[PDB]
Amino acid sequence: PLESQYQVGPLLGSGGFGSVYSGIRVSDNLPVAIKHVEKDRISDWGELPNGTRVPMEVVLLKKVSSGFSGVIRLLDWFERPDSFVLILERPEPVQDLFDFITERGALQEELARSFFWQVLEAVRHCHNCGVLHRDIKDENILIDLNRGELKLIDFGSGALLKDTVYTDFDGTRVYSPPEWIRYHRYHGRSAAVWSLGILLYDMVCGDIPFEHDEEIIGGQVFFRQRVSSECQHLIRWCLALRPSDRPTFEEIQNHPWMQDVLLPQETAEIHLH
Repeated sequence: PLESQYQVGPLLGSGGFGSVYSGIRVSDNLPVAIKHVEKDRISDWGELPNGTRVPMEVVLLKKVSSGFSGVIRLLDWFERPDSFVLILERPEPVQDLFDFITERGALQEELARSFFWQVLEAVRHCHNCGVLHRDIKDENILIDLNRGELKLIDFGSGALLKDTVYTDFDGTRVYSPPEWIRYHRYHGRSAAVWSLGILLYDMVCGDIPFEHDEEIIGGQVFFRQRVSSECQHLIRWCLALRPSDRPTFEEIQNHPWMQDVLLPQETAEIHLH
């Protein structure tokens, strides 16, 4: 019985993803987020062990929601006549990374390193679970301000991970790679690495590097802030024009800029508390 298990609080936001409300699980007072998705707005459908027909978003969340990780966990879901309702983890207190960068500007490299490392671990977890997020960006990352933990949200543009070409894309354009702009084709891993270079630039410069198609395919990155030579190197490597010139996750995590990461608790004590 959905409406009696959850006290519905205020609207947290709405858009392409649906409508998300703050909530409290009535039994144990667990903070949750209650996401409503209209059936007309779901193009991508899948099914579970049961062979019951659900939004792809529910398939992907279940695949990643087992064990602890830097992914928002799906706690429950419900079908209504015109909608699905998803019950998600809600960190408290929380700020999305987009708002955090708006308020604080360009992040110190030590904080960007801690955040970028956690996003890499979260994206490895997705890939290891057979899930491609396809919309990695500051707006889809929550900061747990007391634990210093990042959580990935919004799998509504995601797909099962495959080794063959993708010819569909409904993620954020300006985090989309040049091969999509030019050819309407991409491979999952190398396109994820592009979106990670956009995100790292966003953290160390305070905004995304490209606005127009011509900048995305142009192959020049201009630094608007003071950024270390090792950080510029990693970013320009992630943003290689040719997908096969981009680093693997292993090569990113072994990059000299990535060494000596803070633990989440240290990150919260030094930068967040």
